Amino acid sequence: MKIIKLYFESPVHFGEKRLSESKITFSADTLFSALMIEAVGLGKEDEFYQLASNNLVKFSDAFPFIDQYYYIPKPMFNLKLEKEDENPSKAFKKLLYVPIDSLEDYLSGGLDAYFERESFNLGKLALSEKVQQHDFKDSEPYNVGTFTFKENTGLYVLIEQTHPLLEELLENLQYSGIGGKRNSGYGKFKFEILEDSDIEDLFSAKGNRKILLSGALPKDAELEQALKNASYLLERRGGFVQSDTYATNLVKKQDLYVFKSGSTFENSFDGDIYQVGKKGNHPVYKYAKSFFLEVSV
RNA sequence: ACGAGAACGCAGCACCAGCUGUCCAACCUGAAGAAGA
Repeated sequence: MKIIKLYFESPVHFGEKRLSESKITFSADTLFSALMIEAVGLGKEDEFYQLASNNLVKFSDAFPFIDQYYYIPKPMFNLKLEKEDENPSKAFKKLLYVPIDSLEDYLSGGLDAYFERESFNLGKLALSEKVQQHDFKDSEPYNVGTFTFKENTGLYVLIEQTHPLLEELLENLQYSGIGGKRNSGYGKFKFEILEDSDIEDLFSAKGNRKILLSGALPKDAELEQALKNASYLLERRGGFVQSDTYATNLVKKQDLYVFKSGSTFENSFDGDIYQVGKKGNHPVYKYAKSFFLEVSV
């Protein structure tokens, strides 16, 4: 709809649980936390939170794009029911991201499992080796897991019905970085809003299968109906609260288990902005709203 | 309210020690300060 294309000119560190590892993408709660921190910095966190909770701004999580090829995580479809020939989900196991336009080819088979993998070539991971220099003690080494994007490669976020506030926070987020060691030399990108009409065709279409495009958690009143002919994967979201005015000490937020952003559902749900920090001075939010791409299955 | 915050891959270390740019080889060979009539 309004694809936020991210062009990174520095290696990124998106940690899953450890500083020594990096993942190639970042989630929607990570982007929401970054934008909320920017809004706190410029003093309208409440306006941004109301925009996000009232669905004025709702965004997927970051996906790879490689030379105007927008990719989507391989959806967890209840297919492979073709029980005669081929290799459904056999060679479709090392394939992590499928092109968003080639999704109909993947649905009915014919997508080349091998060719879709060497075609998918975005940068490469690295380990940065560092120390804390101590003038008289022994210097303690530590290392940071990083990912470097390629020349015509980056990440993109699906935003529908963009907002002036979202564009203003995205401009400020350029000069603060995104990811782990952004105050060191790791969070650095340029962004475009780049309205697209090919992608709008996919998201204006209806279907019997809803591909979840962001880490989402249905509310308790709808989790039961969401779990009906669903093919999902449950992911833990947590970590330490990143703020200056919370608890006067480093404290981990509550662990939130959400549906991973490749899950497919037949019943649509709209998640929630969950408060995973309640004992501190300010609320801590975990964006778990549902972004859906509908297909025919 | 970004599995995140803070953290120099940093400190000491001579590209250095020994070793003739040396050995062999005639500036040499031949030539009337001399003759008209």
